Amino acid sequence: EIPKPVAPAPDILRCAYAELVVTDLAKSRNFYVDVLGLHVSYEDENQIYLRSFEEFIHHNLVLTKGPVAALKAMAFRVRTPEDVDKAEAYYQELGCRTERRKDGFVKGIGDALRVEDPLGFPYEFFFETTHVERLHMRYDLYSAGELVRLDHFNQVTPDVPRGRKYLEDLGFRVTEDIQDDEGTTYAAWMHRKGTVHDTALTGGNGPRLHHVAFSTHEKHNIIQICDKMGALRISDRIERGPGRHGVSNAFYLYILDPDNHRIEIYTQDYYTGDPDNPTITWNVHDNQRRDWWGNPVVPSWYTEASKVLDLDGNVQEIIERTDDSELEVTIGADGFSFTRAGDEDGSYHGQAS
Amino acid sequence: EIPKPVAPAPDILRCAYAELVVTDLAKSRNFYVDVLGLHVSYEDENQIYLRSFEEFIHHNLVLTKGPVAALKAMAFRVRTPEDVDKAEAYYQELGCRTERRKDGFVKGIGDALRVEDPLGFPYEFFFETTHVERLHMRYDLYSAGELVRLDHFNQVTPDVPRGRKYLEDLGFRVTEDIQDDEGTTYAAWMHRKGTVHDTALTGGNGPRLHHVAFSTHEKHNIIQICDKMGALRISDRIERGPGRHGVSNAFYLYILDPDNHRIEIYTQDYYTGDPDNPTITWNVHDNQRRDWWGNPVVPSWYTEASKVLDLDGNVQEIIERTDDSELEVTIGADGFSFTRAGDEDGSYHGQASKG
Amino acid sequence: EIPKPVAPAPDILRCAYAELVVTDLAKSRNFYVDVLGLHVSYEDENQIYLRSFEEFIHHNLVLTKGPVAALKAMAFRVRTPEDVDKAEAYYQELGCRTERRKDGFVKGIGDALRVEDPLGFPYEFFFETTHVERLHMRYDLYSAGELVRLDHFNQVTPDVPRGRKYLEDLGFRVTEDIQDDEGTTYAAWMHRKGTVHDTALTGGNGPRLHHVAFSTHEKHNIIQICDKMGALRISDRIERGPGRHGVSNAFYLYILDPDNHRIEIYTQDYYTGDPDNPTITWNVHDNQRRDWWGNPVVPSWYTEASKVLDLDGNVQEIIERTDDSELEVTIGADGFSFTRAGDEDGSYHGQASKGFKLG
Amino acid sequence: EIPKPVAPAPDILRCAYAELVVTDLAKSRNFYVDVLGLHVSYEDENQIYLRSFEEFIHHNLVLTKGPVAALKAMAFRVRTPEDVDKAEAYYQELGCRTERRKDGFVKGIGDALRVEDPLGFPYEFFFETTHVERLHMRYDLYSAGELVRLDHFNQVTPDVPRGRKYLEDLGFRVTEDIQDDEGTTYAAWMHRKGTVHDTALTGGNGPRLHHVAFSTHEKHNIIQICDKMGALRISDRIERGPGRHGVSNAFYLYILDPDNHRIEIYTQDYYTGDPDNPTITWNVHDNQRRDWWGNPVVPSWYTEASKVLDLDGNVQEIIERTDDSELEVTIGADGFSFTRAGDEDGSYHGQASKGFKLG
Ligand SMILES: [Ca+2]
Ligand SMILES: [Cl-]
Ligand SMILES: [Cl-]
Ligand SMILES: [Cl-]
Ligand SMILES: [Cl-]
Ligand SMILES: [Co+2]
Ligand SMILES: [Co+2]
Ligand SMILES: [Co+2]
Ligand SMILES: [Co+2]
Repeated sequence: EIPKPVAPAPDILRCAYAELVVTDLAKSRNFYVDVLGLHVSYEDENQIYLRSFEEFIHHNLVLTKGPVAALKAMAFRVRTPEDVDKAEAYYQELGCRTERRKDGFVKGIGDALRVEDPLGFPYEFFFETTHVERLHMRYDLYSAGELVRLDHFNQVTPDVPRGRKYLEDLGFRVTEDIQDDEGTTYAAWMHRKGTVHDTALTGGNGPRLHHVAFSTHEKHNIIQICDKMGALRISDRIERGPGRHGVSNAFYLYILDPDNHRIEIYTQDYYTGDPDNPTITWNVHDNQRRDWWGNPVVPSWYTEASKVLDLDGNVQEIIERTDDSELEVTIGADGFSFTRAGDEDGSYHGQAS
Repeated sequence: EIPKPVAPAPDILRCAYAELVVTDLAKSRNFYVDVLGLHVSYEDENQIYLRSFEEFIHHNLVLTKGPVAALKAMAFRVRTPEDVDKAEAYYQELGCRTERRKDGFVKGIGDALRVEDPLGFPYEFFFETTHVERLHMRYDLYSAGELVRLDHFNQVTPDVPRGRKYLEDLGFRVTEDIQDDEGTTYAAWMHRKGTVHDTALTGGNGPRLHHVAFSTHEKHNIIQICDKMGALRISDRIERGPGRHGVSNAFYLYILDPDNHRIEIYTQDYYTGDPDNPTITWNVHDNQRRDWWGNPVVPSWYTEASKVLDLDGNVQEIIERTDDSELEVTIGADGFSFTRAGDEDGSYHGQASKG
Repeated sequence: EIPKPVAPAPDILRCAYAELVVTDLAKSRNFYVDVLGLHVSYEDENQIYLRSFEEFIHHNLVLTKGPVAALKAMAFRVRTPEDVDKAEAYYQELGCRTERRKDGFVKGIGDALRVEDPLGFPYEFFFETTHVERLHMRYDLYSAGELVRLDHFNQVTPDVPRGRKYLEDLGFRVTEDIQDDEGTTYAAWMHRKGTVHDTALTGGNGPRLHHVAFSTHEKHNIIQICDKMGALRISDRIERGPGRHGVSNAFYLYILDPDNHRIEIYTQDYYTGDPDNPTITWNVHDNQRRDWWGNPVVPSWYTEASKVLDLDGNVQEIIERTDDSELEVTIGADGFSFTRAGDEDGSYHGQASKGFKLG
Repeated sequence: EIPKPVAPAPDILRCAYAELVVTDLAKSRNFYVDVLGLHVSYEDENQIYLRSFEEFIHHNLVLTKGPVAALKAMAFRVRTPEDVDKAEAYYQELGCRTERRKDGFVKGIGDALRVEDPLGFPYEFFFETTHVERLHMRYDLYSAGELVRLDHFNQVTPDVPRGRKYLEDLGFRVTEDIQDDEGTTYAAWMHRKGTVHDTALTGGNGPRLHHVAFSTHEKHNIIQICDKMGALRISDRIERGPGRHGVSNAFYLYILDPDNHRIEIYTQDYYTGDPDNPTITWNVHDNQRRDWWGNPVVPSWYTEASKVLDLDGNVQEIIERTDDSELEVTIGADGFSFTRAGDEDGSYHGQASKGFKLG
């Protein structure tokens, strides 16, 4: 019921950066630079611009001081300058509020379009960006926990099929999803760049930003982040993991920044660039779907997420999911999960694993 | 309370092997050989003798068919044949039951002494053992989850200070322990070979065997064991982990064999061979003591453990711990743990960490 | 001098598979299945079809028994069935010999076009392929040296700029290259799928196939391949490495199969999918350009490569390189290389790095 | 030829530290601290005291400014204060020169004995040492290339059996060695702490110090050291490696400090603490004995090593090896090596492996 525009979709290359509003810039800096080791592309007293080890565009993350912590923009790079015009015509046809700035919203981005998308998320589309030193061989700077690329976003929205069709029309291809036999969709993963995803939809009250994910080269780099957080006596900011995912097959960790923005560290998913890439559907009751090793998913992972802003910088009103809750059907009083389909041995009932 | 003998202690080198009684030899073989990739030194219809990738002695694990799953013997190798005579005299002086066989209790071990020790555990001391092909460079056999050495045992016993003193007289050096501010000791780790431990004491009803631990080379080898168990749809046999330990600083995993015998996979602890190796004491309420990342310890890890047999093959009676329970004081209804000492933020009241 | 056709280029997704002719199918099976752990999708007395751990198309490697070991086809998957028609019209405009088979040349591929390309290489274009079980979570099968994807081909050709221009018109984008200060190009890397490359051109007498490359997840997986070859006492089949590449930044190893076909194992290069991805040009005398740690490149790496076949199955005639030789200008008696540009300290004159001369 | 004393040998725990004389303290600091990431326990204008990630004694490496770069002392820790007295009586009975300092030779060491041992090496024995913060869980400091322990020394001496017997009488057990079928020993490895070695003897002119070795946790840590040296454009200081050893089975790398002192990075050898630990003998012509993958050993590895000092601080005179040279018999012009014993295929005659010859 989000209508497909007659205007052609912009050609989206990949997720590129997120602008997060933070309440204490210095404490956010400590987390993203001193703990996590992201690289400074620019900073002043209002903003810090950060990039990953292998990036050549200006930044992957912008931290902006503001009164209420929230996602301000999730940005996708498009293939040509003309694609920003296409994005503008496309969202205007969808009836969405748009704002175009020929010189960008943040430093190091040129001509850019921000929109309040049909799911209430602040999307940005741009092509032009200031190139910086690509640090991919700067092993003199490489951290034991080095974050090497921006991998994806993950959005909480109440109606997953409705959002999925809209992103499919935008050219995103679904690689994996979670469903049940009654026909409810709980989550979907979709891509442009030929990894498992550039964004994903998690069923829940929204719009809220569930997480931003960075990749590492190897699994030991993720381990090191946990080990460092232990040494810094901030292990209470490790929310979930480390683990192996079922969906995506990636090794992963979820941690919480000082404003409780959730960051995923992620590595070693698989190639999805062929247009007939096989789509994998998991049953919501399969206890290996989210953590392959069957470790339980903490309730906060399902219930907590970041606010998102509209184009005026005000928090978007939240719409409550009416479809079945993944939390309730798996770990709630009436929920259940299995290790082996149809086997009570290794099943969990009204209880997590 | 357990007196120090006048007789000299045997010079113990290291933990060497465990004999575990198992109820179904085929299912146990499938776990230890097919799932975990241990190497068969010998087998027949009653027993399977298994060794790790870098071992040269006959075995690190003997699976013996029997009617009740249990630990039958935890064996330590001693430095010389005369040390087996010393062990016998030492345990005689302690008034323990002993049994000595010049040709061994299990295949590939020679002159051996088994004892019912003062804590009710079946200990074996031996020197003589049949050498086998050391597979340490057999990369044609190397598994992505390869188990490379036997590292330690861990014993459940009701009174940790009492056991600790006895193990110290026997020559084990305590490297780390867990205590509280009220005089209670909850666990201790102690060594002969220059790693964090060869055995360890966990406070609880006992004697029971908490686990046997094998090492891997690298952390990714432990991750692969988890990944393989997922692919085999036996992830319900992963009990706890993977994680980083606080105590020992080792990367770890606990899994359960077909008879619920607990196996730890362990890697990358530190050198303890100097005699003034600094001893580390953790507070029982420190939520980074067991898992450094603050992940919760499932109650089964505290409550479940394997039976142990006496020298007649009968199960040892269980004596209940009267000291405070590590489970109850940390994750029970009146339990408590902290992330930072004295900080309410990141503390847990009456429940386990991580929500 | 290869002109840009008026006909549209086919939309190529990625490299997909190679067909290698092998002389002893059993010995080749031992290497690829028993030593390297590739997964069999089909086999019989004549061919063995193999795939990597994360693949869903039918195969990444076909071993075909034949009298003369050679590359028979390097295959690229195209985006749609109609792109096979575009490939056909494109190479016909180029004046190249083509052959179309609606039911494929090898099992598990459908409608396919093979061509003798302007550099003399047998390229295949196809869309249709038989899907197989994607083994990406089959950790019960996973080996300590697991090969997880097909990454690229590497082609030996005498005139690199000529070939580079042709591949650019086909839609490949150059990511890295090696040149000198007086305008000679020694090598170029170029991509479709958003890694450093799907194919690459190495200056030398050609056409010859330099190597086929497979990926691993981690660097330790590459180390294990070496360790296993030592245990199997075939360490003489380790040609070069393991190392860190300069060009591509990937961890690597080169090994030789029973017919001397060269296989590279490769991991952890970077993303190139943005259309203004910065190109990187290295100086040929930079001793960190091929091995970042400065380890010497063995001369066989420069001189030895596989024969390639035409569409009749006959060996393509070799044409000699007339531009300067990378081997000669870096490690030959009149060559040189440097660690730091302009610094005599850490420079090597008339010999390779680390203290060896050429055998 | 070196008699076993009647006096009892001191009980040696392990290698503990080396004192190296360096010519430019700031340049040496840049290598050991900025490049390699060792942790500073103390420094002033004359010395730098350094320790590894998991150490609790004061240091593993003392860098001492002086006019001539050299090993000044290889230090072993003993089990008790009374073992220092035993060391003094033991070496006095061997007829060696000894010097005892109740408050140490270097800061953070207490009562210490230095000796000119029968092979001309400056050994120190001590028990007392200042404990420092053990940084084994300080993951806030941990480097991608972190050196976690001091593992061993390696000594160049002309007569290996002569030195091996003396070290055996001192309590070291030989774990592996290299010999040929004609009675020559080329190298021996020997331990106290239950790893492959605490010291080792390499046949050549001596006394000279071949290297000091530090361990890492994982193989990727050694890879990162290489990668960092590339990024710092000091790849010319990577001498040999990275590799898998045959002898010791450890993953390894050799690098060269500013005064050319050789440092090995090392990981994942095996347990040797049992008294009947099987002793492994490799043949000197086995091309997998030093590098398991068959990579050639550069001539500098055989010919270059650090000077060692006597107790007066003067350089020890070098005695020439008369036994056969490992270089000459393996990679020399009349050399030979094999991949598979008894197989001509994969054998090397008068040259090194993998296409190289002596520079
Ligand atoms: Ca001979
Ligand atoms: Cl998940
Ligand atoms: Cl624990
Ligand atoms: Cl290269
Ligand atoms: Cl060596
Ligand atoms: Co995610
Ligand atoms: Co344990
Ligand atoms: Co290549
Ligand atoms: Co060494």
